[PDB]
Amino acid sequence: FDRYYHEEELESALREAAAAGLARLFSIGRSVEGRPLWVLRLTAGPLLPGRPQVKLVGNMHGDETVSRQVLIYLARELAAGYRRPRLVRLLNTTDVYLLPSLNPDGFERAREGDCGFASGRDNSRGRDLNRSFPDQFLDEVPEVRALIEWIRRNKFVLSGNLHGGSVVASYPFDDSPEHKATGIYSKTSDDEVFKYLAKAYASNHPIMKTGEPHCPGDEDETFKDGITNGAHWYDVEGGMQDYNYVWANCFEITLELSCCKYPPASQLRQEWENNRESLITLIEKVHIGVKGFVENATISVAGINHNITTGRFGDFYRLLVPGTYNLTVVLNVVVKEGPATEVDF
Amino acid sequence: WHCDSTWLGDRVITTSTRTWAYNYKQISNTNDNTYFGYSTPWGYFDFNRFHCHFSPRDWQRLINNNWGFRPKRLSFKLVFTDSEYQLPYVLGSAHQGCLPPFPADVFMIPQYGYLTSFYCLEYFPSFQFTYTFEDVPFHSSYAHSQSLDRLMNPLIDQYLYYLSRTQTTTQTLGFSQGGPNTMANQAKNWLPGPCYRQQRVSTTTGQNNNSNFAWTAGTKYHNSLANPGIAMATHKDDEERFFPSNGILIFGKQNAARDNADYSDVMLTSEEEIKTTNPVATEEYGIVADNAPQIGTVNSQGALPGMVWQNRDVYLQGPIWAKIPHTDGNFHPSPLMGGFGLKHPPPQILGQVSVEIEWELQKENSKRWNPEIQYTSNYYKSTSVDFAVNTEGVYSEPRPIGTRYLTRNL
Amino acid sequence: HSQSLDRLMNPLIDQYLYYLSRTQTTNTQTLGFSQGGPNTMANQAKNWLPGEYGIVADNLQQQNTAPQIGTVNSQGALPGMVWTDGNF
Amino acid sequence: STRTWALPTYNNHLYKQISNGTSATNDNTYFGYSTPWGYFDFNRFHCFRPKRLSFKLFNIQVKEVTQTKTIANNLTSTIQVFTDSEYQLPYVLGSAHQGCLPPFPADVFMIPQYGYLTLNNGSQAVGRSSFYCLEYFPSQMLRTGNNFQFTYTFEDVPFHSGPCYRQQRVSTTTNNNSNFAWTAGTKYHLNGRNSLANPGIAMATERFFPSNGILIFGKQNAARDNADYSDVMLTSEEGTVNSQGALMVWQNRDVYLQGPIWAKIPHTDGNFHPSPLMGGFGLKHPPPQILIKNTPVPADPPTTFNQSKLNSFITQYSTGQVSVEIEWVDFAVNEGVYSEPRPIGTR
Amino acid sequence: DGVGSSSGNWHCDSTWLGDRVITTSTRTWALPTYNNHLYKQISNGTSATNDNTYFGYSTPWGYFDFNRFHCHFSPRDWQRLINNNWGFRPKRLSFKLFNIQVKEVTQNKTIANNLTSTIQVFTDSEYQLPYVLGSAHQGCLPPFPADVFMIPQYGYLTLNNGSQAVGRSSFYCLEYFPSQMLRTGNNFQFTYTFEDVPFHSSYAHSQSLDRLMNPLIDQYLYYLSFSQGGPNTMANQAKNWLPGPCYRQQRVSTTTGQNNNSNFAWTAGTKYHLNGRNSLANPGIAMATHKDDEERFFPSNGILIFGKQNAARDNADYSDVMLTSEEEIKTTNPVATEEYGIVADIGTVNSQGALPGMVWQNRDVYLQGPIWAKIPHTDGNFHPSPLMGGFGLKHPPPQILIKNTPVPASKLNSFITQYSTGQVSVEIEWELQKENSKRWNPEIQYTSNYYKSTSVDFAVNTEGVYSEPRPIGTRYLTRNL
Amino acid sequence: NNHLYKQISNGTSGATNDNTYFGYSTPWNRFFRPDSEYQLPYVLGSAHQQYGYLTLNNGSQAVGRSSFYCLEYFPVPFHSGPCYRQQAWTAGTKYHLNGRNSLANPGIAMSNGILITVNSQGALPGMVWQNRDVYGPIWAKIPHTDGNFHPSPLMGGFGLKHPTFNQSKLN
Amino acid sequence: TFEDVPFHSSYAHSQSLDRLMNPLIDQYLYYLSRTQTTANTQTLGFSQGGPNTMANQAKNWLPGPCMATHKDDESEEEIKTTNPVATEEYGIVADNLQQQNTAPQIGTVNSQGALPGMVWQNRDVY
Repeated sequence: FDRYYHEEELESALREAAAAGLARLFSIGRSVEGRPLWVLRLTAGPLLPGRPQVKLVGNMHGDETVSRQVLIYLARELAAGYRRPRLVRLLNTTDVYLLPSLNPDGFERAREGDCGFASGRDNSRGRDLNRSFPDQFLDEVPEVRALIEWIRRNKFVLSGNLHGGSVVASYPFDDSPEHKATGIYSKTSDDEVFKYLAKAYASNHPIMKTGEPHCPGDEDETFKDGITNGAHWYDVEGGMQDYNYVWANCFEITLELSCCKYPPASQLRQEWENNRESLITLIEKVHIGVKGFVENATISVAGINHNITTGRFGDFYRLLVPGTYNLTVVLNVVVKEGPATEVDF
Repeated sequence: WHCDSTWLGDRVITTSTRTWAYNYKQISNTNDNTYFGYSTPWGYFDFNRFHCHFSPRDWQRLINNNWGFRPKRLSFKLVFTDSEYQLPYVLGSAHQGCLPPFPADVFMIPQYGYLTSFYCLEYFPSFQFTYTFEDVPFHSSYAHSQSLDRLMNPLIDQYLYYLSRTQTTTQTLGFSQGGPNTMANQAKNWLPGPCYRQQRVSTTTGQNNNSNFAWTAGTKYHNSLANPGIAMATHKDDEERFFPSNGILIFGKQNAARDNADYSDVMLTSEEEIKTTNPVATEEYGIVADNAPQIGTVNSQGALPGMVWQNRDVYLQGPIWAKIPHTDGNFHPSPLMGGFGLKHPPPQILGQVSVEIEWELQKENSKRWNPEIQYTSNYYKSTSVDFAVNTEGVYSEPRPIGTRYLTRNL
Repeated sequence: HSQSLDRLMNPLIDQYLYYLSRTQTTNTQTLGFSQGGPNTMANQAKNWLPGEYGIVADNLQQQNTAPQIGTVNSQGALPGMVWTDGNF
Repeated sequence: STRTWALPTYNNHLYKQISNGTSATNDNTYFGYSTPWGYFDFNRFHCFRPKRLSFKLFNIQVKEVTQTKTIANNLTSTIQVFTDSEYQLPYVLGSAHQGCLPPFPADVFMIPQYGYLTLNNGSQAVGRSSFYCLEYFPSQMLRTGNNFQFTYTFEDVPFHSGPCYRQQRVSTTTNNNSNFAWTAGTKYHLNGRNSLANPGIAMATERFFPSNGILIFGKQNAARDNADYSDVMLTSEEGTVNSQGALMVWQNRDVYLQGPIWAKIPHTDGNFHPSPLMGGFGLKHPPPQILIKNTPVPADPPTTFNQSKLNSFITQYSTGQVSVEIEWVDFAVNEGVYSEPRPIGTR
Repeated sequence: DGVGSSSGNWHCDSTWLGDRVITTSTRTWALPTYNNHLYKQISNGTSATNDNTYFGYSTPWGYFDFNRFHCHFSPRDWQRLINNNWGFRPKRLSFKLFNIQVKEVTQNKTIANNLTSTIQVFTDSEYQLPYVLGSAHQGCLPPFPADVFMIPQYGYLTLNNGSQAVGRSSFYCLEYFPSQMLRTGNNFQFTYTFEDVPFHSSYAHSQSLDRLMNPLIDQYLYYLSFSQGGPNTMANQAKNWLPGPCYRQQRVSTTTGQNNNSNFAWTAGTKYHLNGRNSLANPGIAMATHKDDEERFFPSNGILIFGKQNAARDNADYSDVMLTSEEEIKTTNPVATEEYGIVADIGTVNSQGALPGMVWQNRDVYLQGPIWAKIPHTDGNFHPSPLMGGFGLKHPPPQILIKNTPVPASKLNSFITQYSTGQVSVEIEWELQKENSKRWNPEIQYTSNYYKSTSVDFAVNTEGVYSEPRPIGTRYLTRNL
Repeated sequence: NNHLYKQISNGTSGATNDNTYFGYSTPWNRFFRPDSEYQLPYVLGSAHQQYGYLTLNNGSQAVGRSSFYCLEYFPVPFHSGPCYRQQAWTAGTKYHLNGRNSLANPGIAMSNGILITVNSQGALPGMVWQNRDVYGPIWAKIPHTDGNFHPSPLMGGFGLKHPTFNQSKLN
Repeated sequence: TFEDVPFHSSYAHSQSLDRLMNPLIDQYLYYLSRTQTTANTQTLGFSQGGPNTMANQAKNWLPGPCMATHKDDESEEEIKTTNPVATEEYGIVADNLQQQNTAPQIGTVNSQGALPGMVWQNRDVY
């Protein structure tokens, strides 16, 4: 390791990860400077039935670069594991989309060892990619528009944003109706599932198992169980996780890995050790809730005001915490810890 | 229409021209908010804010290279002015209706009213006039390079002993000479300024108490809040998230609500530059004895001999002067909001209006080797330029520009 | 004196300075700021202090300790107050 | 008064940043610079109101030390002397430091080293921290035949002849059986840092004395620290309101033959009765501090050019006579050591 | 005068009188004996590449050189200068050499005063000697007044054919000049008056060259689109001026991962050819270091790269050097990395000479950078401003040559080992350009970092070593085109 | 602008990077030889048919060096060779400045070269040339730069170095 | 009477334009000495121009526009100190913009116009 991947080195790393294992490398668009947004599909091309889509988007902010490296390493490790059980099953039952960098321009503009505590956080136009999404409360951000089109073109059910500047797992509704900076806890219809996903990701991390991050700037942000709500943490107008929850049916969680946004490459291996398990767990947490088939049909659960839509082949993946739920189709079901309960319509 | 500024040596002539455009009613009204007074049908001209005469570039050019400044005279061109100071002085109360910071803005004249003595304003002889400021001390537009407790030589011991031990390591009496390693115990010549302890409120709203203590826990005097009270440091080192509950000047961002303004909609002024002499507002002045020995934490400390304190900083948006009340006696007649306490302030003047003020500057002669701290605009690109009109045409002040940027020795 | 020390401002024009008006919502923590005006004239910013004298803070409040207050029964000279080798 | 002074090379002709952090206590943390300059201090009375002063610096000899050890005359060596008449340097006088002129004229004293303190955040420095290069001042150079002179006229100040900040009583006849010297001491708070209020405001002090509210002098041959009561010299100043501000008449602290003469009133927006708390005359423009330094005389530089600054100098020290003239058996040698038996007050 | 009387005082401060700033600085200097009082023919030939071949003479004389801005301006003085003035230029300097003392060293190492020894000091007021000043060499007066500095040895180069000399090669014996001889009690002094030189631009333009138009009124002239140049089609508008001349430089990224994996520092570097001897165009013509949002990139050899305190002479890492950025001249000067423009045949022009209507800014001066350079006495020259920045002077301050007089212990070659030391005081008066800007918003001013740091910037560390952490530029105020 | 100063910015959001601008529109030279202090941007001489000015920009954004000017804050040789070879926009002769290809219209006097092998050769000793004819702008302001070569306006002409109360504002 | 002619220079320079520096003192100005760590990888090394690396030193001036008849050992031979040789290139410039893959391409300047800091001599008379 001990090396960052730059222009045409990210593409080369993804190509060698594909060769290590299966993998399809493509681009969902281009950045402001025309730098392609590389996406690696592990399973462009047709959408296979029965495969719950998982997309892992990192490096939203250019200075946040642990995400890029851990995404590359995760793709390589998944390819090697499939080539060599757990990873084989994960790649056989789950379609995993790996997007190492949504802001390659900012990553190039980022500097060595700044750590966060001008910097490349925004794209080439100075617009934050995390502040350029529609919120329930373009043409200047081609990466954001490209990702919006990519989400609209697919049916992602679980997703993970990897960030920097903190060590925490934030779940959706990063903004609030009153738009107060902190304090206000914005609860979603699927808040329990988001909490379960954030807890599952944070438990495996050797740092987020304790809510306190031990890094400059806060020194006292003792997150409960290593997870937090975005609005409860700090308000973000037009975030992407809230968009993915509202305008899409995806369950998208932000994951701040380290408080040093751009660590020296020597730390990368260590950071990999801090995430290798966690990322995999997150992906293998998409097999929860219920799964089944019914064709652009609305699927709803009683007691929750959030309705999902079946995919092109009628496949729906309703992520849920274990329990008994009343499923409804518009055009008692038991959930247990483990594989999704199969219900047909 | 002059609206110019000329820098000639130690003088600066700041003139500003603005375009300007009611009802006697017996007005009256918790027991602490009751009032009685009269609403006159007169409008009054107010220019008691620094931005009414100084542009942001002028303010930078003033605070970056001058240790002090004070007004000398003003010419006002346009109705009467109370030159003999008969009417109640409503200026200096940090009220609105002042000349707009942006010369292109058209403002309306605020209505004049007073509180109680009935004053009929048509009982006065009712355009241009000139006023000359009385000799007022220079505003300390500087920070102190040294703290009050670090004015000694860090290499030489003191010849004065301090009682360092009272018990053998039985009880005894031991004395030691104050030195570099025991600076806290060295004999000193001066004490920090007076303290009127205030409640600490964190900008991180999570750390604050889950109660509405904005008024109940306030630092009111007998019940009106001591806002901002005596000049004290806003916070100590690495505590910029804290501020006294009502011990700082808080300005309004553009389009900020009159009430229920969120923390993002207001601009807090930090008086930390005076922490070298003034005790932190949210912390105690010190510890005195009470009687096993007993120690009492003194919170409100009055004036003591040897005390030295800095006044509250003035700001581009802050008030310029305030009338010293015609009382029998006073202690350090300086406005608590900051500015120049004038026994005979500019008379309140009860189309276009031009006001020019001559300010005498104190050119700094500092032999400090390293570069100073100057006020600068962020080089990084922004959606809109700071201190400039936006797309809609609304001129806004993004931050409250302080005044103490150069440094000085105590 | 025909007018009081805390009532020498305009009773028609509100101030441009903000004061901390509320900290708890109407209940969680918040930070509300209001402009002192004709109605809330006790909270208006003043330039001078009187020559119990007043109420001061007695501790550092936090999310666990309520801020208690101290009644000042003897107040010495302070800047802005209006009413041998040295004398006052 | 004329005294013989010796001045060595300080910091080896270097400006050394000095600092102490907690990694000690926060109350003792400091940041500053130690300069190669010494300074002339005559702020003690043994070195009414002052009117003026004349200051002379003559009979200067600069001597080389060669290592056996031999000391030889250096006729061409100079010394740099300047007074900060504009008070642009941190005024370290008035803190009652050692190194002043000896009370006995026959005694030869070493010039105290001049260092200053500045703003700090623990052991680290803040942006407001200032660095003063004393070579950045116009300073007169003196050889063996040159002499320095300057006259300073004192500003008007009241002749040297109430509020309380209660102290903790201590009995000379040894008091509680605990170490209450600092925990129970009357302190004040500044920037989250507790500083001992020594000696505090002028208040009355026979066995009783305030814990830190009096000036304590040192007997001849007294320990630097942990000195016994027999080795020190106590000065006598002969709803419960424990601290009272201005409301009221009072008297200033008495000045002593061993005590300071004057102190600099800090350049501040306001001050209440700016009389120094250790006694003396508070001066807005005090006698400027005289800074003196042996001019660095380098040893032989290399034959080939080297960009790095010279770090090898000949060992030099300058002695001379300093005369200060201010217009306004007990106390005798024993072994020939001058001793001051009891502190003398002017009241 | 005399052995035991000081020959001068330590004058080192700055005085600001309106539009004038007089900066005087005194330093302690130590001049050794160079070459054992011998003139040595030095040379490098191919048998070393042909580009590095030289022929010249090394003289026993040292030379005083105060051609760096930090020799006279303190960092606070520099901040005063660049935060308040649109321009500055030297007016006159006074140079003094005093408290001279010559010491002889004897080895058995004992150093003793030699009262009767003299030193020879002279100034080439007629510029008859080769001018080695302005070449940005070490040996300047230290930025810190407390630093005692070595006097650099004086040598010169002449025409060469490889390591050999030619008929036109000139040998300059510095003893042939009338030099004032000084004992311990003597002092040297002279006054030089700077010739009329344009003010240095201590400002960065508020307007780019292509954005001088009214963004609301369409042009009355047409361009072959036909259309009138307007706000939306702002790049097609007819314009009065062209950017400055260009000489394309290779782009290098400070983020080393983005650079090519080759040792292109020399082969790909921008060079000029002279007498078959390729030389590096360092720092080349004044061009913008990088365009917008490209601060990581820099021209390969088109910038001034200063050295941090205690930095290696060779193979110094990027952390040990401070890169100057000429991004303040993006408004008029073309970017040093990419091409000047496109012509038709189309073809991109990488090097563009002077064209009518072209306007450009000179290279910025820095606190550690050179102050002046001597314009070569040539028939033709174009915009004679030094390429490292500063002031191009036909008659620069004369170089002061100082040498210990040999004391003997065929020609005599046994001399007693001597070295002199003393004080050098240089005082330069600069005429300031007061700024009269009706700009409303505040601009960029040079300020020190507020946040706490281990040591103060532009101050000594714990070990007593004065360091300059960053290269302070000069263009912080703004002036519209 | 209804007595208002309006910020005007045009980024790449249709328009390309070469057409981006930032400036302010304030509410406030056509045919031998022929704000007094020149403290405002001199939009004259750009051959226009309301006063508004431009400043430094990075796309639609404005860098900190951008200057905002409030206008209420106010009280040559006789007119009679170098080559920059000419040829609509892709093949047109342009010059590069801060990553922005600006059309070289009308360029130096000799596609976009009129008012409506060596291709580019700079100044050489002994070279003689004539300025563009006038028809057309009388003059233009020479930008205040340290250096300029033949500071004659390429568009033609003469190069002159000095050619109940409410707090809310009423609207 | 003749006008103010520029006083034709009937001399020959004794110093070349690229050898105007002191051959004994290093330059305080650094230059990019190398970019590849001598498997080789990428770095950024800087070196000070000195007596040995003379061609890499920083210099204030440039040779005249692209003139000397010939270089050494091959008539305007007297002006080769300042003017470039008439029968070769003016200098070496950057042709492309490098990347990870795009090795830097190089351009030979044959005709160079006037540049700032450029000095030159005039042809001799006979």
